[PDB]
Amino acid sequence: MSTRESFNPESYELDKSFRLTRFTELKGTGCKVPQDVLQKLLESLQENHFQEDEQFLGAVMPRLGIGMDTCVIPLRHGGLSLVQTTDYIYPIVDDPYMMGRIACANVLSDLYAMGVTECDNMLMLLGVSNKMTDRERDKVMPLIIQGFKDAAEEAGTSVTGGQTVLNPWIVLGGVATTVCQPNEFIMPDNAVPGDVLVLTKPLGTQVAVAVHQWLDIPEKWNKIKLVVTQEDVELAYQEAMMNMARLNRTAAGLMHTFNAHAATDITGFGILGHAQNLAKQQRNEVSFVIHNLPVLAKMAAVSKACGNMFGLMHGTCPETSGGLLICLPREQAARFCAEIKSPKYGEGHQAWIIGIVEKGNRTARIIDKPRIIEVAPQV
Amino acid sequence: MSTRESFNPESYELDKSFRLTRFTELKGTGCKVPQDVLQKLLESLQENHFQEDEQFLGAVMPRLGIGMDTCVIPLRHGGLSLVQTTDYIYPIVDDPYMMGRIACANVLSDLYAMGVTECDNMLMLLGVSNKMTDRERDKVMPLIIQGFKDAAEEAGTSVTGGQTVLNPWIVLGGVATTVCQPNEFIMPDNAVPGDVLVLTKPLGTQVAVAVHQWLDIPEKWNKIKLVVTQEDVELAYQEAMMNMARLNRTAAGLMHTFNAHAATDITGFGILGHAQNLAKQQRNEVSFVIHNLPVLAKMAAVSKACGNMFGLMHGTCPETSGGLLICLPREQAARFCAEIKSPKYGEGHQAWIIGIVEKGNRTARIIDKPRIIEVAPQV
Amino acid sequence: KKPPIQYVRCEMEGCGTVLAHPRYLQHHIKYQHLLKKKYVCPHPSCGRLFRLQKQLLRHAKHHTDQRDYICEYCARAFKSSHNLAVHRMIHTGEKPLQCEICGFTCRQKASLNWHMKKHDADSFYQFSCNICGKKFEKKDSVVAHKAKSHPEVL
Amino acid sequence: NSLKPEEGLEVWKNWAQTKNAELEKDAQNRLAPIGRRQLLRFQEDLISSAVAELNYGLCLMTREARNGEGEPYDPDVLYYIFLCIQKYLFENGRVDDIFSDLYYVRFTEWLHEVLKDVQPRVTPLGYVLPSHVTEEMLWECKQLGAHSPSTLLTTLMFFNTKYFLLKTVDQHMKLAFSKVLRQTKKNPSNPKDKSTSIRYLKALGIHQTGQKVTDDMYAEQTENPENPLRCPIKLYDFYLFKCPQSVKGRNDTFYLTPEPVVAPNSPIWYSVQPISREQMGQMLTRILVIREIQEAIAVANAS
Amino acid sequence: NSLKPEEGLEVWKNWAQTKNAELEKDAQNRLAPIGRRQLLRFQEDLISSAVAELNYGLCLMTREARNGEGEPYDPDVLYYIFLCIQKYLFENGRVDDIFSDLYYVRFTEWLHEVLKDVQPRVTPLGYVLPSHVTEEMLWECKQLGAHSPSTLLTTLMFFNTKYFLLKTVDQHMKLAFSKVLRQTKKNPSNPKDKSTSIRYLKALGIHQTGQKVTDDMYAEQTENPENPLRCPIKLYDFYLFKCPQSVKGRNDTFYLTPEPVVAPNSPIWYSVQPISREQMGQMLTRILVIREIQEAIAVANAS
DNA sequence: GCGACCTGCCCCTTTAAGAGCACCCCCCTCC
DNA sequence: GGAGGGGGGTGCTCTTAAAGGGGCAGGTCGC
Ligand SMILES: [Zn+2]
Ligand SMILES: [Zn+2]
Ligand SMILES: [Zn+2]
Ligand SMILES: [Zn+2]
Ligand SMILES: [Zn+2]
Repeated sequence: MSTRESFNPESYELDKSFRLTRFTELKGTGCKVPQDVLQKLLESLQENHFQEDEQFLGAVMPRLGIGMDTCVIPLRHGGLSLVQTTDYIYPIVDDPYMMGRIACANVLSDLYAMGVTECDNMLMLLGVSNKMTDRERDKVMPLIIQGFKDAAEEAGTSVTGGQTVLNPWIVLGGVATTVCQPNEFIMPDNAVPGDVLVLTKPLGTQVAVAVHQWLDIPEKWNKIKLVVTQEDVELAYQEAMMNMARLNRTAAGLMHTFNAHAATDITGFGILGHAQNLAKQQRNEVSFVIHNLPVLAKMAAVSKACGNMFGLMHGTCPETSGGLLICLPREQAARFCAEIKSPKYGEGHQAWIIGIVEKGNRTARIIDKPRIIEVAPQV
Repeated sequence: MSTRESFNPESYELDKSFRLTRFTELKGTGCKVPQDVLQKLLESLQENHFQEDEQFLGAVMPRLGIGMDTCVIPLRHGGLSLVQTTDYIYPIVDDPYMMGRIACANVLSDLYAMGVTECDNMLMLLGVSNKMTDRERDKVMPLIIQGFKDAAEEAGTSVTGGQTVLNPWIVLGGVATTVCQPNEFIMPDNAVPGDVLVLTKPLGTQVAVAVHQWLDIPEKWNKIKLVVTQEDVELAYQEAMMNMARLNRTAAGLMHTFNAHAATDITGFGILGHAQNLAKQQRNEVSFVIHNLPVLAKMAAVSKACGNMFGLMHGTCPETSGGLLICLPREQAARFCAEIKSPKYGEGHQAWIIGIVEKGNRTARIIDKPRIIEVAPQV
Repeated sequence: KKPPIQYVRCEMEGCGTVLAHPRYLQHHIKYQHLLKKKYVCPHPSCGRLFRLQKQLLRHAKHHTDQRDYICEYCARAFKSSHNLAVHRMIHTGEKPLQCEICGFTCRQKASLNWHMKKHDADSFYQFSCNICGKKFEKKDSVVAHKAKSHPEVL
Repeated sequence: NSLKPEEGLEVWKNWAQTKNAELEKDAQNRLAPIGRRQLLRFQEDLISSAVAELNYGLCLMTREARNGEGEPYDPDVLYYIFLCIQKYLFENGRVDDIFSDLYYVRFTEWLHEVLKDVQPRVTPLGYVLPSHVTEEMLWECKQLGAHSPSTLLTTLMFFNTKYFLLKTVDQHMKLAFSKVLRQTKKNPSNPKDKSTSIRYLKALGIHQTGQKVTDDMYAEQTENPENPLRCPIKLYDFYLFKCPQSVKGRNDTFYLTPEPVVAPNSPIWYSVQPISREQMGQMLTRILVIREIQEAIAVANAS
Repeated sequence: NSLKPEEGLEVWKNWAQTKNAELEKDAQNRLAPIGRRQLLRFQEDLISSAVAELNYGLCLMTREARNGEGEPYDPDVLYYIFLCIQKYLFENGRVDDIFSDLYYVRFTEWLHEVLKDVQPRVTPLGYVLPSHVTEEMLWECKQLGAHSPSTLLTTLMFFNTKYFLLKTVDQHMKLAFSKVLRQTKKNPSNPKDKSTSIRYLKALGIHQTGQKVTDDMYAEQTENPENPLRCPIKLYDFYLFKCPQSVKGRNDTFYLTPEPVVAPNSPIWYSVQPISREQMGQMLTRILVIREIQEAIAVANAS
């Protein structure tokens, strides 16, 4: 099933009317309808008054790590820190095998944000849809496990453990944990004026996914035909699938090499959503500006047709296993992308300089008229 | 809040017909609608063939830990081990604070099943029901978060981080993690003939919780109005809510003190289901046999009257935040229960010896006519 | 032909019993609260008064010595099927019952009652026979003691 | 000290370098037991080594440990090197006991295979070659004492083989708790003497019957006030005080299997199950390489 | 002399016992800055102490050391003790640099406070007392060399003060990349012309109307081929090979702030942002107590 | 002074017997 | 034809008390 380039529901003794995405209610705004309320809840569960303790009368680094993702917790033994992340997404891709890889990669995007390049253990959560027929389960769930474990193996870890629950929508998840020394991870708070931002993956996969789900039903496809041809949905869908399944492991290794002040993952809240969070945790008085957005090919046009559901040009487009958003000095950034594009071992990918960093009030924002780069699909 | 006797929705200015359990689709089989299906799925999640590695030419300790729970992962530096778990509980109690406390205790139990009395870190999962009034969401999630954090506080830890997602049902969970030395946890593969099994919490929480949702339906209530009145149903509900919120930290401490061999957490599946899973780990050729079944007041009768919906007697009734199932030598067990009944350190709690460890081929069972040690309703 | 399973209750004062089918209610009421009669055992000296026809048939076996139950292993005889069933446990070497404090396993509740003397528990018990204050825990055991001991006959 | 951890660390470093060179020249894939996907390469430092990697590494040293000149180590100095490694591990935050912990059982078996055929060497002009291991050396490595159930059991074995003159495994296996009797034997001349000693009948084969001499036929252990932590009677009483009441008063076996899980305040450390002949032999054969015991048994048999 | 890490650990242990006694005495509520809810207790052993605990303890020690029995140490000795602690941490697996790592910024400030008011320890025969800290002591530790960017910066500052004779921070600030020049001066050995040297403006005096001074009025830094890792020049070339390209050629600054994130193969270590004045002062004060430099400046005043 | 023998009393287990429910079997039935 | 009621007898699980064998502990006689 790994070598196969696509999915054939009939070949697995299943009716072709079987869509993995049928088990979730895809909404244009993404997995979570509200962001501020959801962000308020996440802050509430990340907020502990006793955690400050007047900075222990010393220089104490945050126990919430980034403050918004990938908490770092000191240990009692050998001055070690426990870095761990978690993120659960629902099926967004028809292919069952590739879906597990996406779930694994998403769970590690937050871990590669802090700079950790290796992981020790990796659990998972596998929710089985009660609406799923029993015979379908025996030939759909195993592929998810296969892909999840293959992605973990490629990440340099073993999926040891897990959990199974019954839930009306397929819930894919996991927690990645690393026990690393202080000299192996990057705390993202050293952003300084005069630094540029780098994005490792093209933005706007949710648009391609939604457009591909709409492809079958004509109650919504008819209008989109005028702006974009149907064939362009398939190629963009393939590119989004492939990109979401490639790990940021190479990117994490290069952050150490090229003096990365800060980094984060564009996952679930949008490039603007996670730029504000990143800029809210810079100890200096610095703000971020996004002068560019590398949208996936011919998805920007479809974004405008329905500006409310997607809202890509404005930046608040949810993403699933997006790239890292680093803050490098201009001199190094020119070399960061050059190295990542053409690695020695192979399997390279492009990266863009989306914007610049200037003195501000610890908040990010997109210029009124950002430029959109149509990243040519690989083929 | 813990101090308040109960939860009155009008105190928070919500609708009187608001029951937190309304969101979940409760069933007699509960979250484990099929058990064999989810047993196989959990096994698949924890399946790893390369771990044998020619046995490392020796008695290499197993990485999966209990094989099915609390996987232990050796680390590169320090000679330490990573001991972490995860569990997800849907709401079953009308008190959101107590429900969050129960969720945290359930997540933590699997650490205590291996004699880990201290947890370094804990994450969280906070599902948000779609079919939940946005006004209600603001008055409930703070209570659930407060309960989770209070339960973590009572466990000598602090929840820092997590993830917030939207699901049709409220989903609560966590990831308890610990980095501890080999002299801090217990590997449950040391059972020997002549041992006795000790249970720290009474069974039947599922039945009492489910019945409370029938206290409103006149159709379902009339079925069991003869067996059990309403007042004792309320007593059983209160106690199953209070018992499900305790912590097994004292159990783990006295487990280390009194030469315990193996232990496991009765969460889901059933007391027999967990014992059978436990028996498959033992190096020795042993077989458990359960001769008693502690149960709350007036719960076996309801299990009889409700047909195969629950199945207490056969030990297939799934449980939430169930107590440990320890394996001690006789004299320690005799001393074990007396001390846990009157621990000078804290508050009293009972424990029952429910079986013996006969010699067999790694399987458990229940005698044809087991006894029911009715657990007085805290009187 | 098994009737669908419901539950009913006799409303007689002091009768809190519940029957697993509507059919059994009339049998219960007749045989407990209505069918009031006295019978004297045919044996000259037994002198025990029984109120049911059925009880006499069993009591006939008590005075006679027509054993019919033969153990499979030791070929011993017994006066009742359940007696033999209990006896079979010895050869099979099974000890199902188990005290929940000290894990002392036995083969009958007679032994388990003796063990409970150790783990002092008569204080928790509330029931007691009005004749000699036997201090029981449940109610059916009270009738058992009134039958075996403190008999009410002639 | 008379025990030098630096020697153990150096020996381990040399062996690890050799083994890593062998693995890298072989260039055949192999994965370490640790969770992270890493190629198996023995840490040149002992401390970072995993529990499973130590067991495999230490086992090989018994067949592949060389010295600076290249001559393979003799059994006595090899046991001494392993004691040095244990001291090193205890000094650097580790807690595993490479001789008693269950995960290290294979290492003990290989060590016993090494030490099985050890006999005194008279090659030096001196008619006796003093072994490098010593009583105070083990006491320093925490192998003897009330530290843990296994070490305590070994300590009792050490004091029996020294005083009672029990050398063969069969002799210990004949030893039972009932036979070992403790008496006050307080001497009224010495006020508040509070004397104590454990006495055991000897299995001396002679035609004559009866008690010819009380002292000749019964060995005793003498209280040692110099270090109460070394007194055989203090370790013996502490042994019984940490044993189930059931075994006491029995006449079958004296050494009890350690419980896998114990705590500093656990009332009972041992299980009623006696130790098997394999473990008994492994413990004894190691306790028959010390120099104190060797010369003590030398004295007894000659006279 | 050399370093004695055990003595530093002894100082830490004494201070830890005293501070834990005080903590128990006050009977307040204070929580350790770790994941577990454990009351703050300063580990009697350094290695198992978190970064926050280590920072806080090191700060209080400079006031509460009382290392001498009833006697506190002079500012010179404290530097020796903390160098010993750093060596102990290096030797025991830790990766903490208590001097330059950004997490310990609070500590270094306190040492600067204690040391800035240097009071020479004079004797009737004159203040010829050489401090207990020496160049070999810093180089035995990781402070001076080319291991981390901060160590490289302090090594360059050390060499500047030891050969160019820069005795105050203001003198240092005046130095810039363009001012220093690499000269491949002809060596006395004709066949070998390889060695170079770096010179800086010094004793420039007054340039009024082209006032004539000796064409050689600078202080050189010749090669030291005894150890390639100590050479003044190789470290200068290494430094300029790690600084950002744009920095070179300017006259604004010489000492560059190191990037917080660095890797062994990182092509550029520093950032254009020049070092702060307070950082100049702290590094200078820490580098000025070393006995060797005192002699270097001592000869200058004499001559 | 120490033991063997007889006998008394308590301990714990096994056999004997009652209580009541669930069940089957037969018969009858008026709709 | 018929499912439901009436009448009768019966096995099974639970419970308790009575009988009984084993063993600890006295008093008496002998060595
Ligand atoms: Zn009635
Ligand atoms: Zn009769
Ligand atoms: Zn029989
Ligand atoms: Zn008991
Ligand atoms: Zn009575």
